[PDB]
Amino acid sequence: LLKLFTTMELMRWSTLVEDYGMELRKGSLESPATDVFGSTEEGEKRWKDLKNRVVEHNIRIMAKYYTRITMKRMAQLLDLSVDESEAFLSNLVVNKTIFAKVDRLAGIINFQRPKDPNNLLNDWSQKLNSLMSLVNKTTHLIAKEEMIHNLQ
Amino acid sequence: LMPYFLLTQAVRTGNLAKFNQVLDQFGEKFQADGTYTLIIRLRHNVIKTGVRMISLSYSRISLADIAQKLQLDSPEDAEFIVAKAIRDGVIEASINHEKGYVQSKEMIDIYSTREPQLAFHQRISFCLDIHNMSVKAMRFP
Amino acid sequence: VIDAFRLINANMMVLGHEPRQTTSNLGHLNKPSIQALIHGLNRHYYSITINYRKNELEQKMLLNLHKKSWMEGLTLQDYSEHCKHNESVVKEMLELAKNYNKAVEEEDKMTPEQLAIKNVGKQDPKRHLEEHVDVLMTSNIVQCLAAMLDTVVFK
Amino acid sequence: LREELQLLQEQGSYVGEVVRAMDKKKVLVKVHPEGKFVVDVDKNIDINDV
Amino acid sequence: QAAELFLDTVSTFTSYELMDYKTFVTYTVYVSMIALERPDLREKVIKGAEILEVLHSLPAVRQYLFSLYECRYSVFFQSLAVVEQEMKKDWLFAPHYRYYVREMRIHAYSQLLESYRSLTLGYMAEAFGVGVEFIDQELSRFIAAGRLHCKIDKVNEIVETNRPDSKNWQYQETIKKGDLLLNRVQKLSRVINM
Amino acid sequence: EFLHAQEEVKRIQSIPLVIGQFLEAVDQNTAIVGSTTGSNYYVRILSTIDRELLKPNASVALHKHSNALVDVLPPEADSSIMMLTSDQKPDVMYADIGGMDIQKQEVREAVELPLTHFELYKQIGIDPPRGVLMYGPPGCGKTMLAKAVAHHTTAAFIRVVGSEFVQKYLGEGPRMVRDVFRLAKENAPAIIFIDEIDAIATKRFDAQTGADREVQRILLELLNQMDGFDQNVNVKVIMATNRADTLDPALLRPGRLDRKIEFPLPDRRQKRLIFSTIT
Amino acid sequence: DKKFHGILDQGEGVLIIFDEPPVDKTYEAALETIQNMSKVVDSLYNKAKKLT
Amino acid sequence: TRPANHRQLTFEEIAKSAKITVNEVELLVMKALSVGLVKGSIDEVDKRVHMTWVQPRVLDLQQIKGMKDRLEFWCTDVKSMEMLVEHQAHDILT
Amino acid sequence: QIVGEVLKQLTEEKFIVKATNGPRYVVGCRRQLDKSKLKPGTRVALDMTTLTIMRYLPREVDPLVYN
Amino acid sequence: AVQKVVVHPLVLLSVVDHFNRIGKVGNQKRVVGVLLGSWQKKVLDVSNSFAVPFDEDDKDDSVWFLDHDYLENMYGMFKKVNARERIVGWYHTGPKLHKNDIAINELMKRYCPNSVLVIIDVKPKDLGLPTEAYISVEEVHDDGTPTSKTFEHVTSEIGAEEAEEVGVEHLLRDIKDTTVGTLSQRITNQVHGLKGLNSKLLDIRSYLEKVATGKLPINHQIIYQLQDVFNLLPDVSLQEFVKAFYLKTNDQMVVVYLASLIRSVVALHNLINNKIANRDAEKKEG
Ligand SMILES: Nc1ncnc2c1ncn2[C@@H]1O[C@H](COP(=O)(O)OP(=O)(O)O)[C@@H](O)[C@H]1O
Repeated sequence: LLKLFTTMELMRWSTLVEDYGMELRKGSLESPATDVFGSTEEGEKRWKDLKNRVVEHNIRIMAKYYTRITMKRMAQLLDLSVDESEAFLSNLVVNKTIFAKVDRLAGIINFQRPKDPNNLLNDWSQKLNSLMSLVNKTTHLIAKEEMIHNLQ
Repeated sequence: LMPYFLLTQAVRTGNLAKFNQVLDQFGEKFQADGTYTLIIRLRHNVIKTGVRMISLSYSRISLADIAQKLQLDSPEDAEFIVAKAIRDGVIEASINHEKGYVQSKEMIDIYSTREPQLAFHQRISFCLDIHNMSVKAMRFP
Repeated sequence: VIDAFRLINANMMVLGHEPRQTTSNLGHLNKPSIQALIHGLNRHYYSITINYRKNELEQKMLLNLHKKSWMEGLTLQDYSEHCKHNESVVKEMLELAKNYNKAVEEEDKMTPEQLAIKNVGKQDPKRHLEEHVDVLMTSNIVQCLAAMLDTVVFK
Repeated sequence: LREELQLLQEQGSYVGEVVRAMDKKKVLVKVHPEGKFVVDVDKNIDINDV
Repeated sequence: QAAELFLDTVSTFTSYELMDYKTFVTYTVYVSMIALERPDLREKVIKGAEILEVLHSLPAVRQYLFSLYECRYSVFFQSLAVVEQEMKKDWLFAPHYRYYVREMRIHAYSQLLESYRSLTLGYMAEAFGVGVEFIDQELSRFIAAGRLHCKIDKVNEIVETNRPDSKNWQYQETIKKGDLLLNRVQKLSRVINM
Repeated sequence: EFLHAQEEVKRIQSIPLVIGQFLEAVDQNTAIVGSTTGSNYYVRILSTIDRELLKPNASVALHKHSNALVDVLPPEADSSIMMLTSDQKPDVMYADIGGMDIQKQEVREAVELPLTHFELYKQIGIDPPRGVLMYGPPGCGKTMLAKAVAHHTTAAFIRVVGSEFVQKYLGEGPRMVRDVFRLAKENAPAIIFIDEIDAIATKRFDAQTGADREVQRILLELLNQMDGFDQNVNVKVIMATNRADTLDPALLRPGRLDRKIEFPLPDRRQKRLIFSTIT
Repeated sequence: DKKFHGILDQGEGVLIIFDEPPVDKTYEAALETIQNMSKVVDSLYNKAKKLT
Repeated sequence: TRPANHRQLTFEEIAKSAKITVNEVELLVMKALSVGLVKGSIDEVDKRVHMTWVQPRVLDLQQIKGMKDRLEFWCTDVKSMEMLVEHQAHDILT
Repeated sequence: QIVGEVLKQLTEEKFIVKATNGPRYVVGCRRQLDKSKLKPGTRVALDMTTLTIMRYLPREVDPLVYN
Repeated sequence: AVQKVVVHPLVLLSVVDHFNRIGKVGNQKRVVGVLLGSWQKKVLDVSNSFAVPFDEDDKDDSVWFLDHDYLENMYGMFKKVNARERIVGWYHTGPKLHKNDIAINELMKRYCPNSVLVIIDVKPKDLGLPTEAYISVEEVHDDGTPTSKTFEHVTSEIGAEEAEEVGVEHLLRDIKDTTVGTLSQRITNQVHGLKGLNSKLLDIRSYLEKVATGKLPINHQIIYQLQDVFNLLPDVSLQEFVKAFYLKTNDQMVVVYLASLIRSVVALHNLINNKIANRDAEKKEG
């Protein structure tokens, strides 16, 4: 849980099946684990469910980190080929979980909404006002520390 | 203006003999007006005008095609004409001695939205001269 | 309103009344209210003149320090509400377009002042004057100049 | 106009329906909130102007 | 203006004035075809029940009207030539070289190459009739005329359109009107001070 | 300096306003207004606001302590609620009604004026009807004709509700009649629909009991407004009553309201038709 | 029918889909203002008062 | 050291800075975003990393000359542009 | 605070609040409150002197007979 | 513990007058009293002031006296006449703060738990600062630093007291510190904004220079933590202007078409009307 919950780590299930997959073979009791994944038919169905689940998890964590990632690298990270990776990307976008736009002939993706110039200059002005407030606070701080330091 | 209309049509088309005939017919008034030297200058710059219009029309037009269109019948003469147009700067048609490539346009840049306001903000200058004329022309008695 | 007066005894009225003394100063801007006039006060003796101790070291301190806007003139605000504000400005000045239209076809040949007095419309030429268009222009150019000044500062 | 606003702060004027114009510059009037308010006459209008 | 005041299907007589109600409808169809291309024209004229009835009465008229509406140029051009021939047999032939077929196909070509960027000449020719050279010369002539916002890559025989964005095209319209009104205000400055 | 002074004197406050309805602009720089608590007094009109929104009998805004003309509130329906623009909304279209006709031909006659035909009222020389009273019981709905028709030909529809109107706002009753009449005049496709007249609004056989004089004055102002309409536009007015006997002759007389329609009981054949239509 | 926002690039055999910004209606509104505030006034007024 | 002066943190620049391989760049920049070192956009077509820092630390006060120089550069630019706009505005301010 | 009802919201800044006993005023709204909390036709409290919205209150009716 | 304080334009002049009236015989330059007010929503405000004569000696800054009975009676009277008013802090003039402030805070905090200090510059009007606020924090100077006093400045902004606008307008009635004359007033706004920016940033540059020289103790532990982000924030990239080449330039050009042209056209209309009137008068006078 500590590994797979947070901090957006690369959930390569091929690595996980041995790094944290010991519950399948032998653990403390491994009985719920054998019920879930150690089964044959429903077990393999739940194995595939882990596989895709981690695929969407990797896609989601990549969404908040990488703006444009090349198709080969994304497919390698998803442990699938180009067509399978684009199919799962489509499966996410039709669910509206991610804001993704892809050039299929170029095979290049983008996750950032086109910034309208109105709010672009608005955040620019907010940055300006943050800088102005920082100037005010720094001025007061340095002037007062100057007073305390020339109290000699 | 009827012969002037035919002159405009000849300028657009690129033909020579028809407007030469009409000049030989009714060019005496042009001489009286004093534009007959300019008249012949247009007669031989009809190809330049047609080249400008066809360059505005086309993106990558063949030099052979433009020569055929404007009755040049010569690839080298077509190349020279497009060279002369680009050095005159009337059009943006360039030369690639491979086949006659010409660049296309681009989306709007920093100054492409500002050149109208830059060339038009004399509106307030007109307003101020109008107000000063009023100040001069508001005598009470 | 800070109006100060004095109560008088019965003798001031039986002597030469209006206890206002012989000078031309308390007659300056001396407009007692109707209720003050109908009451004895502000009518018994006089109305006192008011003055404010606008001494320096005090008034300069107030004007310099209290009404304080000192680094607040650097605001940029290019389009925080200004895209829709410009939409609204265009709609208002389209209403002005209709108004100035209406005026130019009114434009009667009978000394148009005669038409205008009886057909006031409070249009762009008459009441929605060039001052409002100047306000719009000043807003636009102020945002423009702030943005451009900070753009050239951005080095 | 600002002084007019300050006068309107005291309601400005009061609407009165004139009835009886007495000789001593006096008109009874009727005011909708209350009614008759016997009062003097203005300077711009004579007793007969009522 | 003719369309805006002429769609009104309130005839003073059942069949009079303009020689028929059918002739009235043919005038309406011609005027609308000159008027626009294909916006909610479906909800403006196509929705017209009397319109659909009279197109049932006139199959060929219904034929070219539906051909334009469906944007099927293969039948559209033949039907449009038939329309021009019919207008020839009509005294209302004032647009003899401007707005019989050239304006309608200007609208049609705008409609076609818009939502397109680089449609090949050879394939747009067979999707729009035959004679690749005929379509090429028509495109060249109309681009010279001014409409059909596009350019022709002759060395590769491609139709590279240049559709301005909403901002770009409207910007262009504003600068054109600014030119016209600067001309106007200069004329008015001439009017003053004389 | 003078530009500074001009742009400085243009402050006019005007944030904390109050509402007291205007009577009329007698002249420029003079006026007469009636506050919400009455107290009709003559005021001074500033030049900032004028005829552009200074319509005769519309509710306006006044300064908190100065009662001076500052602004005129454009909306009129929500001043006292009493329903609003039931237009642009198909609730029950027309033929979907189960009551078939009852008559409904006099009601299509009443919609002729909303259905343009004001031009055809002239030329032909006819005088189209203006007031349509329906003195029927709740049978036929008596409002399925006004919820419809208003949508059959797109036109504004107002519930008015007579029972609500008779209340403490009897002094503001005239003003709200003016406001709703103005809302109707604003939209020539509009029909006023008044409900529950019989039992409360101006019964003529039981003597005036207290606030009954207020109701009679309100009805008098309604008559004044319907007479000032005087076929100026194509809006229409229809009252719906269970019994017209107690109604005042002033509305009942021809020249103000003419068409009396009775909407009877389900009419067993028509009742079966209604059952089929609803089911 | 403007139900989609793209351009069919047949030469590349694709369709470039573009997100159209519609907040640019200020442009068209301003053009309408220019038209109906200048045409209706200048020509009429200064053709009526040709002599001044 | 570079206030967005060099805002193109390409793969080769990252290799010069960290002597790290290409596949480890992804994990390194991920952990950088997680901790708070760089919060900018991470591309891979050009491998450009945008530069925003929100976790300041010791800046080697012996090397405060660099930030002093950048601050005085900003001062000179601001004052120069103020004087330039004053030159353009004498027609109102004089 | 005096008790009134939201006769009309008018706009985001100015609102029409009618006292239960006559006068209605064009007032501002409480800073902490929002229009979603104010709403039309809901009981509110105006400032006694400055005449601005201070708090909005729920209302109740009671038949109080044979309950 | 308070998030921030907001100073009213209601106590500053009162403090200045108290300084003036009690400095007639007390030339210690040290005016010490209490500022009363209210703290409600992490925003502290001052509504009343009081001054007490106060004498200092430079010997360890422990020589002083006050009238605590009279001050407490004042506070009781003020609370009786207005219950919401409470002592929000204590104020001392002489921005060069001495060492008795800790003792004064320790003694007066029985009236206010989050005891704060307020400095009023009666004579100085440096740029626009009327007063400064000070919060007492002695909970360890820093993670790896020795013990210190460390009185920090809680952020202060001049508030907007009600009903004082009438009085201040009547008082000044000469400068009109409002947006009147919009264009020129905003020009002045830009002017003194640039003045303040240049002065403050020059002060920051001087502080950096003096830290580099090392003549003064270096409070780097907050200085770089607050200024590194300021410096590195990417407001220098111009490719966002490339993306927004029509940032507002469309609005600039529509304003050129529709404000300058509209002014020119209305001025032209006025001029041609005046010309017609003058020509008709000249022709028909006789
Ligand atoms: N198709 C229909 N035909 C007739 N009446 C209907 C139909 N559909 C609904 N109604 C009923 O008509 C009723 C209108 O009654 P109401 O307006 O109270 O009567 P009145 O107008 O006399 O006061 C509604 O309550 C509704 O249930």
